[PDB]
Amino acid sequence: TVVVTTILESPYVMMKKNHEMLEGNERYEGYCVDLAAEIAKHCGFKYKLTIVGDGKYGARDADTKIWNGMVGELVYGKADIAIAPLTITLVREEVIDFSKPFMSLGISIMIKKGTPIESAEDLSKQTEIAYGTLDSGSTKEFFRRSKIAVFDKMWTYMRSAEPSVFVRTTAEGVARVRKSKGKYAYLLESTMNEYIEQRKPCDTMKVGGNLDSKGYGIATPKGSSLGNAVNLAVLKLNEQGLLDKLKNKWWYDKGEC
Repeated sequence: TVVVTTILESPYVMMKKNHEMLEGNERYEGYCVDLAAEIAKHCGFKYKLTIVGDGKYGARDADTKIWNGMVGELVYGKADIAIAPLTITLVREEVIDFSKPFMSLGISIMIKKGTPIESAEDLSKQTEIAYGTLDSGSTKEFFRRSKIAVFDKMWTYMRSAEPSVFVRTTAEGVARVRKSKGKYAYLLESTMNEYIEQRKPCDTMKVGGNLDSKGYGIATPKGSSLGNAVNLAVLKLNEQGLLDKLKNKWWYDKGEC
């Protein structure tokens, strides 16, 4: 039985309230739960859905040289495959294999409805409305390393802004937009932005084009017997229009706005 590691992140994987009365993969619901089923069916394997032990995605601690999250669970043999909103990156790709992307995404802007901002350039041009990113991670690093004039102006502002514009968690950045009366705009992944845009109170809005391009891929260890088949299944699902049906289902058909 293939051990699938994944993470509790809405709308990808969610516990079904009455989960104790249920068993196996039946305790979970979400985009990645439906995805796991399509992939297992098309790869010819039976599987068990497990939630990553430390609730993390996958990062190598520079001091201990130890991978945490779903990446660590693959690299240390705790799970066979990771089917979750796991971004395809160069550091992760050096220790594990990724399938072709099953979903695209990129840095975007979240505003509370009514704030006069339509782009990153609009943000870069003013001071009334504060803006920031998660306190540690790719989005913060993106701005820190950017050579693009607008994104550099944005970095010069954010690193020195007081009170701090950086937030400890994604939930805080979202709550901060909602509670700041339009004086705070949040920089996060487009997938999370558009998901929140379809959740009550329906007071948030995604604006502007994406600042970069990333993708979530399915992960397997180097030399995995699963690697080849899962990659072909991802391509086949996209071509049959299934990934789009799946995203629409979990983001819009189940929308509240």
